[PDB]
Amino acid sequence: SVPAIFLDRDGTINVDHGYVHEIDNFEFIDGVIDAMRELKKMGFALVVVTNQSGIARGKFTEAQFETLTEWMDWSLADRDVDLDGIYYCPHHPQGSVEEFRQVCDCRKPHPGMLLSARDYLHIDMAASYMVGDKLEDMQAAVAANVGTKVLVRTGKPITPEAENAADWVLNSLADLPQAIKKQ
Ligand SMILES: [Mg+2]
Ligand SMILES: [Zn+2]
Repeated sequence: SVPAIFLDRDGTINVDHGYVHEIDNFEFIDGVIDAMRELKKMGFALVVVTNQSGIARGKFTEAQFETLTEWMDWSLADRDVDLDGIYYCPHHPQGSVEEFRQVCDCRKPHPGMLLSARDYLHIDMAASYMVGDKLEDMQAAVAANVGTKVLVRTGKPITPEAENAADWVLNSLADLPQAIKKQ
């Protein structure tokens, strides 16, 4: 029913400084808020799908993630970017925090989060995009039938394996609207 842009968070929306969990260490990457507003204007739903194993690691709590996520959601809404959904996976099989220690269906490369978003927001997966900086993001997208897999260079220098699983490689999410328009 609606096309969406699925978005990784660290390395794609914010600079990945290391288990980011505080407002004062959350830096939006150049041009992404403007690009996101334009993607909403084009008609795309926007959905964040982020692995946050820092929670399972005990680096920060689900409460602190919630606080930072609320701050981010407000900051975007206030600049006219209303996110359609925000999904996150706090688990890790070796988690030190018992509550979050498990294999799950939501940890990318597993496509769980994308499937839930799909069912909840009625998303046309074939008309959608996944944007992220890691192999795991592109593997979750292929499992979820996302039409275009986009890798960005704003986080981790990509690996050849992440490149192989992607359809496009862009410098940044900032460049996605133009890249889509040229289609
Ligand atoms: Mg990332
Ligand atoms: Zn999970």
